[PDB]
Amino acid sequence: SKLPLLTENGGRVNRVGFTRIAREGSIHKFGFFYEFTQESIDFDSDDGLM
Amino acid sequence: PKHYGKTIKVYEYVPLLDDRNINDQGIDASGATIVNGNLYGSSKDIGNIT
Repeated sequence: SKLPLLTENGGRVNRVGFTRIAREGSIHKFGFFYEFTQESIDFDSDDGLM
Repeated sequence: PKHYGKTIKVYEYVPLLDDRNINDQGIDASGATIVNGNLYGSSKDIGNIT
């Protein structure tokens, strides 16, 4: 039913068009930390805990 | 020194024949077992020493 067919004298019969689309992405930030004291390092039995 | 905690401990070897020397290894001159291992137990009585 939807085939493009011409005739003997054909003009302005079969017009077509085009389309484009877009994609996107984003970035985020992460992080974490820990704390300690001087006594914890100095008086601990295990050196090199750091 | 570092990495040893917060406590210091020391031995003491005073009791060579003092009263504080309490033990069960004693054997008298006859050969029998006796209660006190120390010979005199810091007693100045001549009878006890003899």
